[PDB]
Amino acid sequence: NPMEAMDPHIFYFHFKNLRKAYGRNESWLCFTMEVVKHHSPVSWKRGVFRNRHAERCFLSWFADDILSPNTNYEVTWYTSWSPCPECAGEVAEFLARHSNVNLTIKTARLYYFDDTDYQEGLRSLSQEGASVEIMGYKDFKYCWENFVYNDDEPFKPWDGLDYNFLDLDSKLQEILE
Repeated sequence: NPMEAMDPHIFYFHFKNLRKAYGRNESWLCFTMEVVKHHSPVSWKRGVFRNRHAERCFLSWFADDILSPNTNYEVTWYTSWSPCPECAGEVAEFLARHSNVNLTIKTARLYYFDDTDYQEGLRSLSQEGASVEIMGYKDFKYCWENFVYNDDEPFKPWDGLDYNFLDLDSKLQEILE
């Protein structure tokens, strides 16, 4: 159900943190996962989901095909959009019930509206132990190298990538603090 990588034009189109990209209705989710079964070697998985929100696609695949007893999980998501209010509520409840799953979420953009419900979704996710962060240069470069058919070309950042990170990280710390 998860793709191995996305097309380079699709990456630059959906993971931009500029205002133009706020019209993008699709939500892309790249993930890395360390699977840590007790007294076994660690195994790794990675892949890509697109929106059933991309979040629900990941959790449905995770729960049905991956989750197993006596196993801890270290999961990182790289998302084009931050989780919508309902999205965030599902993930928050999932994590409350699976303490063996640890989740870090890095997002390219926050939300289309600065609604109270979206803020509370993130706070609630953060409350249940998820780490919520904005994607910076290093995270976009990681995704380019690992989740995109980059064809061996270096990542080329877009104008304003770093300025917009500062603005988003500022907004996010005000939500979470």
